[PDB]
Amino acid sequence: MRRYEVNIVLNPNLDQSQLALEKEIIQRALENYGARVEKVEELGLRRLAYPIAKDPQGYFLWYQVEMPEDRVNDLARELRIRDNVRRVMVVKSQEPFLAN
Amino acid sequence: PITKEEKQKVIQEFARFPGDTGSTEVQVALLTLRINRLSEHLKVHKKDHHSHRGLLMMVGQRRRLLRYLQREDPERYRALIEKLGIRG
Amino acid sequence: AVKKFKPYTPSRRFMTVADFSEITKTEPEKSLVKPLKKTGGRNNQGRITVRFRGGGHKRLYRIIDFKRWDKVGIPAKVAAIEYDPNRSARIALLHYVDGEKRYIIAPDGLQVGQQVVAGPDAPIQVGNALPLRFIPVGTVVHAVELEPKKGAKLARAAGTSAQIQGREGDYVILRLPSGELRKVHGECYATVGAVGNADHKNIVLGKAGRSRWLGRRPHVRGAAMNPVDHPHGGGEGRAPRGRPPASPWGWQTKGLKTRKRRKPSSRFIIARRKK
Amino acid sequence: AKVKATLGEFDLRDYRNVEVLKRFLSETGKILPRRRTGLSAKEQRILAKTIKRARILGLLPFTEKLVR
Amino acid sequence: RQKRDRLERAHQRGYQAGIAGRSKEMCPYQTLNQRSQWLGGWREAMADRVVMA
Amino acid sequence: QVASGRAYIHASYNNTIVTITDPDGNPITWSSGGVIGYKGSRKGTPYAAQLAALDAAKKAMAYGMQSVDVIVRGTGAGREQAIRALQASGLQVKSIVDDTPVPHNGCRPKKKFR
RNA sequence: GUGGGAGAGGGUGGUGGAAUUCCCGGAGUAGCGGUGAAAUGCGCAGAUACCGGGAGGAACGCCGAUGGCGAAGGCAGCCACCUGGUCCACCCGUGACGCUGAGGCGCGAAAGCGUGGGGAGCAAACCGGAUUAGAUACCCGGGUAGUCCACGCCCUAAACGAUGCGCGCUAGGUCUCUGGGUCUCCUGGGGGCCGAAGCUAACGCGUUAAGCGCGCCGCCUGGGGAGUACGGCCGCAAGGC
Ligand SMILES: [Mg+2]
Ligand SMILES: [Mg+2]
Ligand SMILES: [Mg+2]
Ligand SMILES: [Mg+2]
Ligand SMILES: [Mg+2]
Ligand SMILES: [Mg+2]
Ligand SMILES: [Mg+2]
Ligand SMILES: [Mg+2]
Ligand SMILES: [Mg+2]
Ligand SMILES: [Mg+2]
Ligand SMILES: [Mg+2]
Ligand SMILES: [Mg+2]
Ligand SMILES: [Mg+2]
Ligand SMILES: [Mg+2]
Ligand SMILES: [Mg+2]
Ligand SMILES: [Mg+2]
Ligand SMILES: [Mg+2]
Ligand SMILES: [Mg+2]
Ligand SMILES: [Mg+2]
Ligand SMILES: [Mg+2]
Ligand SMILES: [Mg+2]
Ligand SMILES: [Mg+2]
Ligand SMILES: [Mg+2]
Ligand SMILES: [Mg+2]
Ligand SMILES: [Mg+2]
Ligand SMILES: [Mg+2]
Ligand SMILES: [Mg+2]
Ligand SMILES: [Mg+2]
Ligand SMILES: [Mg+2]
Ligand SMILES: [Mg+2]
Ligand SMILES: [Mg+2]
Ligand SMILES: [Mg+2]
Ligand SMILES: [Mg+2]
Ligand SMILES: [Mg+2]
Ligand SMILES: [Mg+2]
Ligand SMILES: [Mg+2]
Ligand SMILES: [Mg+2]
Ligand SMILES: [Mg+2]
Ligand SMILES: [Mg+2]
Ligand SMILES: [Mg+2]
Ligand SMILES: [Mg+2]
Ligand SMILES: [Mg+2]
Ligand SMILES: [Mg+2]
Ligand SMILES: [Mg+2]
Repeated sequence: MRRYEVNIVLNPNLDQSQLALEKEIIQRALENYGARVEKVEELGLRRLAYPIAKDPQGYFLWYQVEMPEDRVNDLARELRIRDNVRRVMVVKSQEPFLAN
Repeated sequence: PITKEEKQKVIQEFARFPGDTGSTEVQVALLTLRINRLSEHLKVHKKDHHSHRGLLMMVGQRRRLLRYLQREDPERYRALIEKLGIRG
Repeated sequence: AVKKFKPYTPSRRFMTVADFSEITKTEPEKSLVKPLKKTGGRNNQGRITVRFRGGGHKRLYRIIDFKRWDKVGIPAKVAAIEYDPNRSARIALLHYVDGEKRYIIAPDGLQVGQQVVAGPDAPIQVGNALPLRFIPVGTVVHAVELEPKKGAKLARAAGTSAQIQGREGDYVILRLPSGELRKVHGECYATVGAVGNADHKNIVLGKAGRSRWLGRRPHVRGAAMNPVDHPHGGGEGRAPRGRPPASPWGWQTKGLKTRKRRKPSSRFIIARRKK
Repeated sequence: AKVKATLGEFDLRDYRNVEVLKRFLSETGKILPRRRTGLSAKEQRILAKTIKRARILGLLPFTEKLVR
Repeated sequence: RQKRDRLERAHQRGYQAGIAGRSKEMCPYQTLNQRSQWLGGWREAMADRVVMA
Repeated sequence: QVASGRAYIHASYNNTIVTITDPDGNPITWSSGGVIGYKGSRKGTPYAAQLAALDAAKKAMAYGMQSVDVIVRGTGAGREQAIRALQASGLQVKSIVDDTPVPHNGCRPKKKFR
C-alpha cells in the first residue's frame, strides 16, 4: 500500500461513447489490481509541446491512488494495452518542496 | 523493504528483557532477517554484486557477535542458532 | 535447458537431449490420436520422390487445432502439456468448459490451469486467438492463418513467432520468422505469443543413430557418385565440382532463385528476407 | 533576470504546471543553467528531474528551432 | 605545484574570454586538466554578466 | 505558381547549398557553390555562398516567388554571406530561422569529429 | 534502537524524444562529397539540397560542474519494482563484542573467447585514392570481426592519488556538497584550494600528511638478460599466476 499518481493521455478525436468506455476500462482495471482511487484531476484536452501519436491535440486524465507496491507495474502494462491509450506514467507520491 | 512492524515483531521476541533494543541476540536476529531477505533477493537477481558485498559484511558481523556470545555464554548461544535455524 | 552427458561413450560426449521440463502428462489423449501412415518418401506411384527417408520410430498423429475460431467465446483450461513426436513444438491439451477437448501448439509461457479463449472479444494474452485486426500492433503472435478461415500456416515451429508491423487497409503487415514482410488479411486468426521450446535448436544429435531414429537415412554426396548418377559424379581420384555446382537433376544449386516469377502471391509480399 | 525572483513561492515537485515550469527553459527549450535560474544546488536537481517528466508528458518541449 | 600556473593561465584565459559580449563558449585547450579551468573559467565570467547586468 | 514561399540554406565547411521551396515544402529551384563556376575548396567560401543564394533567388523570381522564410541548417563559412545576400536579392525575407539538427547524444561520430 | 537526508551505488521490467542510416511517395536538377590541395567514391538508371510516411539499432543533448555515489573496476533520458552502502539527530539498548589479515572466497575497465541473438553509427583486418624517394602510416572514399543483449569464460592495465588499512595527537585562511542546530554563525560528514609547526634528495606534502606515534599486512635490495626459461597451477584459446 503506497500512493502513486497515474497520468493517462488519450485520444483527442474520440467519441463521447468511446472516451467513456476507455475511461470505464481504466477505472475497471484499477479496481482489479487493488488500486483504491484517492482523487481525480481530469483536465480534458489541454494541447501539447510535440505531436504524440502524430496528434498535436491530446486528452489528459490523472488519478492519485493507493495500491499494493508489488502490483503497479503490471497495471501500467494493462493500461497501455489499449489502442487509444497513448501515454501512461505512474509516479510515486512525494510531498511537495518549494522555492522562495 | 522490511517494515517497522516486522522489525518490532522480531525485536520484541528476541529482546532479553522487556525494553531491550541492542543485545547481541537481538542484533543477530535483526541481521538474520535482513540477511535472509538479501539471500532471496540474490537467488533471484544473481547479477547484483554490489548488494552481494553487503551480504558478506552482514554475514561477517553476525559471525563476530555470535562468537562473542558463545565465549561469554554457551547455552544462550546454542539457544539462538537453534531458535533462528542457523549455523549449518 | 539441453541435458548434456558425460562421455562414457564416444557419441555420448557431444550428444544432447531436451529437458522435457514443461511436460506434465506423458501418454496422449486416446480420443485425439490417429495413426500416421509412414511413406518412406514414396508417393502413390511407389516411387521415391524424396530421398534419404525412412525407418523412423513409429508415431501416432496427435490431431491439432489450427482453426480455433471453430469455437469462439468458449473459454478453456490448460489440462496438460505433452510431447508431440510430429513437430518441433510442444502441444497443450485444452479442456474447454464445453467438455470438448482439443490440442494446440503450446506457446511459450503457458502454464497448466491457465485460461485461454479465442475471438475478437478476447483479452490479449499468451494462448488466445484473435483475428489479426484486433491484435495490437507490435505484439508477437504465432500460428497465423494466411488466408481467412483456411487454417494456421505461418509460425508453427519451435521457437518461431511473427510480429505485427502495422495495418494497411483490409490487411495487416507481418514480419514472418524468415524476415519476410508480408501483407496478411486482417480477418486471419493468429494466436498471441511465441511458439515454445525455443531451445530445440540447441540440440546436438550426437551420433548417426539418432538421425536414423528420426527417420533420416544417410545422404550421399554427388561427389561420391558416378556420372550416370549425378553431375558431380566421377573423375579419377577425388575431384572439385568442375562446373557450377548442381542438383542431381542438373539445376544449379548455389544462388539460383527458384520461386515462380509471376505468382499472384506477390503484390502481398512487401520485402523478401533477410540477410 | 533571476527567474526564482521574477516568480513567487512555488513547488517544483509538481510537474504539471506548464505555466510555472516553461519560464525555466531558454527559447530553444534547453534547461536553463544555474546562472540564469537563480536556483540553488539541491533545487536545480529537483527541478530538471521534474521538468523531464513533464517533457515526457508532452507539456514542455524537448526542443525548438531558433528564430531571428 | 608549479603547474598551478598553467591552470592559472588557462582559467584566466577563460575568465577574460568569458567576459566579452560576445564570447565563444567553444574555444579551449585539448588537454583535460587545463580545459576544466578555461570552460569553468568561461563560466564565472559568463555568470557575472548575468549578476550585475 | 507561388509568390509566398520559403528557402532552405544548407551550410557546411565544404560548401553551401540553397533550395527555394513552396510553402508546402516541395522545392522550386535549388543552387549551390558548385552550381556557379566553382570546384573544390572554392565552393566552401562566403563569396560563393553569395552567388548561390542569389542564383537561388534570381531563379525563384523567374517563377514569381516574392516572399520567403529563411530556414537555416549548418555551420558554414559561407553561411553569413548567404542569408545576407538573400535580403539583398530583392526578396521579402519574411522571417529568419536556424533549424540545425543536433543529436541528444546519438550515434558516435567519425574519428574526425571525436 | 528511534527518528530523518542526499546521491549517475547495483539488479529486473517498461517507456520518451533528438539525430544517423536504409526503404516507399512527393517536389526538383547538375552536381554532390571530400581535402592543405586533390582524387577515388556517389550522381541524368535523377544523386546532394527540401517535404511527408515507415523500419531499425545504438547513444541519452540542455540540467552538468573542479558537482554527486561506490571498496575498486566503475556508474547518467524518465518510470516503477527488488536492493547495498553512507550521513545526521536522540543519548534509549548491548558491554570491548575491537583493529588487521598469510592462505581461501567474491568482485574486477577495455580487448579477447564459447553458444545464440542483434547490427543504425563507428571501426582493427582488408580494398581503393592520395602524400611520399618508398608510405605495408598520418589524410580521403569504402569495409569485416568487434562495438549492443543473454548466458558462460578470461583476470589484465598509466586497475594511478603511481600514496595498504585502523585509531590518536599536532595553526588557520578560503568555496563547495550534504545533514543538524538558540541560523550573521555554530556544528557532523564528504570534496578541492593556500598554507603553522613539522617532513623531504629536491620537487613538493601538510587535520583528505608524504607530520608526530602505535598495530597489522603487503612489497624493495644495481641495470640488462626478463616478467624470459624450467617446473607447477589455471584457461577452450589467447594467455595468466
Ligand atoms: Mg526428464
Ligand atoms: Mg472408439
Ligand atoms: Mg495407392
Ligand atoms: Mg500401382
Ligand atoms: Mg548449434
Ligand atoms: Mg540431413
Ligand atoms: Mg554425405
Ligand atoms: Mg566412385
Ligand atoms: Mg551426368
Ligand atoms: Mg542407373
Ligand atoms: Mg546418359
Ligand atoms: Mg566433375
Ligand atoms: Mg587428383
Ligand atoms: Mg571421384
Ligand atoms: Mg528449376
Ligand atoms: Mg558538404
Ligand atoms: Mg537510490
Ligand atoms: Mg531497458
Ligand atoms: Mg525518428
Ligand atoms: Mg525519393
Ligand atoms: Mg525524410
Ligand atoms: Mg577512473
Ligand atoms: Mg537505498
Ligand atoms: Mg546509559
Ligand atoms: Mg573483465
Ligand atoms: Mg568487452
Ligand atoms: Mg562474442
Ligand atoms: Mg592503402
Ligand atoms: Mg578511414
Ligand atoms: Mg566509414
Ligand atoms: Mg579472432
Ligand atoms: Mg591518475
Ligand atoms: Mg579513493
Ligand atoms: Mg603497481
Ligand atoms: Mg591491504
Ligand atoms: Mg606504510
Ligand atoms: Mg539547516
Ligand atoms: Mg570536513
Ligand atoms: Mg567518496
Ligand atoms: Mg597545498
Ligand atoms: Mg617520502
Ligand atoms: Mg623481485
Ligand atoms: Mg604479462
Ligand atoms: Mg611452463
